[PDB]
Amino acid sequence: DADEDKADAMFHALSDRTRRDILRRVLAGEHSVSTLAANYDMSFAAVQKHVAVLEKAGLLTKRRNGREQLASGDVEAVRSVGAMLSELEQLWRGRIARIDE
Repeated sequence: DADEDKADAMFHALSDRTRRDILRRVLAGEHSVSTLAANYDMSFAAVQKHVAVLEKAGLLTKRRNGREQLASGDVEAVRSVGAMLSELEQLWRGRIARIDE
């Protein structure tokens, strides 16, 4: 709601190198657990934990069973956080500033 702490469930979930990769690639078409395990050389079960915590953080959720999928509505942040990192991004970037060598 507005006292919520799922906001950090997201940013902690995102705070393992591979939970990401997993996400970036389910975002990008894979629904296989086996393919993603085999493209990181890890046990099925291992990624079905990473996936698991990415599910319970509301980033992902199995609807009609067994290949999955992403979740429901409260969220954002995402919100802010989008514009948060776009401020970081844009200003970051704009200090491109170089004058004369």
